Amino acid sequence: APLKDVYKNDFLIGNAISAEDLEGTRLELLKMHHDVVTAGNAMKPDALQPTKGNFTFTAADAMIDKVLAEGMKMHGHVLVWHQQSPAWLNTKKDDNNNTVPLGRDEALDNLRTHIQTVMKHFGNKVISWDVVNEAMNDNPSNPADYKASLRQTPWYQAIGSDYVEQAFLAAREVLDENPSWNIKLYYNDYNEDNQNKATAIYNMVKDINDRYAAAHNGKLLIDGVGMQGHYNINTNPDNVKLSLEKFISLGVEVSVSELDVTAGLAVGQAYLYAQLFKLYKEHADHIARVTFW
Ligand SMILES: [Cl-]
Ligand SMILES: [Mg+2]
Ligand SMILES: [Mg+2]
Repeated sequence: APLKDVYKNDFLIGNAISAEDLEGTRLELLKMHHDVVTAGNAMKPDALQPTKGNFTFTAADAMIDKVLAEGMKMHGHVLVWHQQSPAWLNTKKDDNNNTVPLGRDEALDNLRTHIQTVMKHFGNKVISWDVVNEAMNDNPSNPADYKASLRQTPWYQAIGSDYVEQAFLAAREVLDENPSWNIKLYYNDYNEDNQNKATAIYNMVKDINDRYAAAHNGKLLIDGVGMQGHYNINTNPDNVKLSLEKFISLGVEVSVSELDVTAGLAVGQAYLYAQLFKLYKEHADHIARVTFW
């Protein structure tokens, strides 16, 4: 029995792939088991805009056209990240070879231009975008203050703590101009079963959604939270439940975006995969997708 068939009414079953998937023997297993795919590398910022104004969509287009041709859906990953993201977006070299943040006006223009050009280029070919990935520190000591809990990445240093909201606003504008496109906008993070981090993420989303909702008659700016699901055989499943119930109470949908269970035994994986799938089935009304990496 394919996972895809077992969870048909519950959630999409997904996989992360590359170009060499999609060929011959790998292609038939892909389709048999999965409804949705995410490109592992091909839609990241370094692959789509490697120098200023120079968008390179050929390889990504080829991949997405083939996935669509094959009857599967595509999840877009990722518009904004501090890894695999070219320096010119948010920094420059000063006179003495030191890399320094660009000003807020210039970096905000770059941020908005990258989000919007990418989202418009793919249009309705994706079912969802991870607009922002991994913006929160690990184990933040003060999750009551989400802005103080943000990782101080290059976007943060150029724009400040409101770059997350601005990124989602840039993406939301694209969807408002193109209401025929059915696309959910996600915020994505890992170690979501750390209760301080889940709390900081929940407070960030709630503050950003609330202010938006109050100005736009209850519409969400952030549609989804993605739990990456980089778990290990010692991952406590009650922690994953607390976090999931916490994200559900924001009225967002939830997805599991990069599920894998590594060592701290095959048996220990099975223990945890069953506890997780049990928990998902229980909350399937709120979970859109579960994707393995
Ligand atoms: Cl290319
Ligand atoms: Mg569901
Ligand atoms: Mg490309």
